[PDB]
Amino acid sequence: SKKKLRRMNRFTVAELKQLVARPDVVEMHDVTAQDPKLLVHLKATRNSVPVPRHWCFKRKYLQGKRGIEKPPFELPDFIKRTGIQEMREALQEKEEQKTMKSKMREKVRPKMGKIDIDYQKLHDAFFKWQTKPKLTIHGDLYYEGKEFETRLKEKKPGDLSDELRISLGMPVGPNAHKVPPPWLIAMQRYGPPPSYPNLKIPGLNSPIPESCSFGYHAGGWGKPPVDETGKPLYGDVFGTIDRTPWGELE
Amino acid sequence: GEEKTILHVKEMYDYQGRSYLHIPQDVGVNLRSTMPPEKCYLPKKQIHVWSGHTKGVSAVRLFPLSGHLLLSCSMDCKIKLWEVYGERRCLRTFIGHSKAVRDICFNTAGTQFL
Amino acid sequence: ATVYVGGLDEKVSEPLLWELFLQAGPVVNTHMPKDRVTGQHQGYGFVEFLSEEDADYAIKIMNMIKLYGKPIRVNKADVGANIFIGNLDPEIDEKLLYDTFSAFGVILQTPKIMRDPDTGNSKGYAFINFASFDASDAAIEAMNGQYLCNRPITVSYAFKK
Amino acid sequence: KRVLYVGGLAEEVDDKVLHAAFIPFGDITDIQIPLDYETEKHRGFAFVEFELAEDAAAAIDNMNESELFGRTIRVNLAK
Amino acid sequence: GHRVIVSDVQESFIWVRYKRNENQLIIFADDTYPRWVTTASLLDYDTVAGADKFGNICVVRLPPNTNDEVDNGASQKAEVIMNYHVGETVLSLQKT
Amino acid sequence: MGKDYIYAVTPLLEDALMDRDLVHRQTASAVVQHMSLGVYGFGCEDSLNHLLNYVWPNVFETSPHVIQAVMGALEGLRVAIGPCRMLQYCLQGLFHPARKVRDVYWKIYNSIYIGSQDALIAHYPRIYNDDKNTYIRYELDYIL
Amino acid sequence: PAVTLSPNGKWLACQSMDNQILIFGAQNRFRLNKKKIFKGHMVAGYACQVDFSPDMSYVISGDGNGKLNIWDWKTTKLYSRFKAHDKVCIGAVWHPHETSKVITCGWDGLIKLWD
Repeated sequence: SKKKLRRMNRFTVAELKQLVARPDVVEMHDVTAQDPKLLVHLKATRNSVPVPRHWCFKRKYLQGKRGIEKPPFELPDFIKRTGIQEMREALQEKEEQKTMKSKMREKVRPKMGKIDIDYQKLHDAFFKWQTKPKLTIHGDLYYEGKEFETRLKEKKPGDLSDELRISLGMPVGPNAHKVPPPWLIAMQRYGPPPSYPNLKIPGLNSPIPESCSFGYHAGGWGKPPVDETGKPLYGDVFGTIDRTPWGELE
Repeated sequence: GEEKTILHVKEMYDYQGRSYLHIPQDVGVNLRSTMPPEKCYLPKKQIHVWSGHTKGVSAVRLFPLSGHLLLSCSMDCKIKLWEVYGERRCLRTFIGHSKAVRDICFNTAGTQFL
Repeated sequence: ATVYVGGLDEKVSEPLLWELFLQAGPVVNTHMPKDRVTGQHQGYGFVEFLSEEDADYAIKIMNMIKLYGKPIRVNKADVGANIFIGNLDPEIDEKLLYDTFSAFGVILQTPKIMRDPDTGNSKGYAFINFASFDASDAAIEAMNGQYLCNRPITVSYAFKK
Repeated sequence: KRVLYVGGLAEEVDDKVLHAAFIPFGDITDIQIPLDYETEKHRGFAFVEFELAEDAAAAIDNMNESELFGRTIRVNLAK
Repeated sequence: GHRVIVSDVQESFIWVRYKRNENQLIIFADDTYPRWVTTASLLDYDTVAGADKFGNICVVRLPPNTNDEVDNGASQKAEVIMNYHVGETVLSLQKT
Repeated sequence: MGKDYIYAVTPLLEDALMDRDLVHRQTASAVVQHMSLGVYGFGCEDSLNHLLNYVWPNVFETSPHVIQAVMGALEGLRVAIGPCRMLQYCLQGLFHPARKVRDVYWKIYNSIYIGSQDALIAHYPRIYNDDKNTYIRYELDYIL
Repeated sequence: PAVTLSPNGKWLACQSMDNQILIFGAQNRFRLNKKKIFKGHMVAGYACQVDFSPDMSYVISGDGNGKLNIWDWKTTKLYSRFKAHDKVCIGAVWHPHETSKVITCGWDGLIKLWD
């Protein structure tokens, strides 16, 4: 029939990826386009923004945000320190304790002007300490399950964590520099790994991190790995305008 | 109280026959300087935890001139001497107070403490 | 390359597993392909560090790391198949040890070198869990008195502590 | 079955004595002797790996309960 | 003094770096729009003003923290801080 | 005047655009619409970009009120954020494999086109020319 | 309950039980310097050691909440406040030669090095 003929009229995902000039894009959604050469040229244009994840899914948009426990909302700093938030928390706790009776009584013999609104505290929050939140630039749609996602493609060696340091035996904080991790030890001993030969280890193939210490006890840099003639294992394990804006308002 | 001292290091003397009071020179900062560092910075990370008192520490004292050793006293009736550099080990524990130790002071040379 | 994530912690997630793989070296694969029923961690995993010595030292490091608070070991992926090996060469590395002692069998525990703790330099003894007792036999035989790195080898069946 | 354990060795029995006393049964591949580093002496036992398992079996047959340094030693398959 | 702002004909301004000792020409930051530029100008070390064939003038600024030296189609990009439809093709800007 | 409280309010709308219910997302979308039409021309476009990221996923929806408030948010956001940004959001799904997605993207692009069809002339992509047609626009890349 | 001399011999940091560090001029008639009063920690009932950075850029003190408090000596502004100990932080000492190294001790029985 017509559907069967055009289904056979359709091609292989390898057909596509080899035809196309930019093969990163190809997916079976495109392989299922009634005009896949277009669809792929479009998806490979500059600056364009791909369809959301979730048209395939059977679950609706954030019904996946449903099941796990979710916290409510955390105010901006400049409003916590503006003393209308605390005002509102206090009034809340008051009226949650009071008995049905008392709410009707406050409506009647009212506590008129319990707390006068504070000015210049507010007006300075909103007009003197208001600040840019964290925004996400063009393209990065929010989808459900974003919090889960594993995070990868930091092939960099210097990438360390504080729990990583703790549960590996190394230091957390300003000493994450002057702390060569227990893997830089065998980096100095028999070399850094031969798929990160484009990685230099700090204190083992790189110079001293800020104010490092040479020595062979716990807490130092040891022998920066060098040849018998003096050249290090690699790199250097020891270590040897007018940006003013034009239109601006202070 | 019965006076007792526990050395926790196997070796009292280094490879030159010197005590652990000898100001180290393998430290990347000159601990014999009388001049302060040109500029200080605020600490950001916890580097080390000396664990080994069984009650709260009541005072801490650095070694005079050089700061390479640390004395601590505690409500556990013990005084402890620690390395600030190297492997940061407990070097010695002094025992002989019948009650909690409140304060401690080195002499100017650091050879003795009260 | 392939490392046995043993004592593989249940909730200790493969994401931070791979982040530690990177914080040690070539994070190329972190996988604990689990039970087809459970989903939780299956006690042994494959961690590929695409460099052999990278995985070797990363293993020496991430052993005793408190996974789920518990020490979990990165190793090679108990009726006494452990052999005592003394007059030991102190100048070896751990992956070099695994490749020098793994010729006649697997190593279910890398060579634990009985070194002094005051310094970090050994006095010349170790013990190594191989695959078989006949494996420890053959290896300890071919290296009985034979040429070790600087102090000639002397190997046989190991004592129990 | 080429490696055999030999115990009951007198303090003077050494690797050269063991090689000389076991060499008659066939070429030896290795000799390993546990020693106690605090004393510098052996623990009274050793392991001899001969090239041939048949030579090791003959040495076991001929050496078990034999005399070496005036005392009876034990010889057996090590594993 | 050592940065380049190339301005292609359709995509945008494209900030390019010359590392002399390795002697490389390497990209670090470009724009997020299409802009058929006719002429651009420099306002500072990080800010570039652009004209456009259709009427507009815009001012685009690099974020304040650019990893100048390193080694979709870019790594990190610039922002737009002003947008004006002049009304006629603007063929030359100048800071003066 | 909203140019002041736009920052204070964003993290609450992103909070309620990550699901809480149909009506939750319907209402946060209405709020985005009116913020955008107020802050037209005052530069608070990074914040409306951030909230586009969260509104655009609701594009595939069915309930009339919900999808309708979504479409309203996108017209407001079109004047306030410009029609490049929204043509880029609408690029890839014009010619996509499913007909539900083709239809929603052509609904949007129709409304983006009717209003402000004349900016887009400088926002269209570069679409190469095959054998028997000409598709590049050489008019636009004369040098001068 | 705690007093320390500053590295240059000119100032005494006296921790006062009213939640303030009071600065006295050590060489000059022992007068209180009303321009140098450090506030924003809580030390009521505790003998928390105060110390100075070697360069006199900073003043450090532990609090009853186990927090290390770090003020800029020049502006008197609290610059850093982090939880150092689980219990009361009693000892705070700056390392005399090192730019960032601070040693804290607490009633939790721990001593902590910071950098």
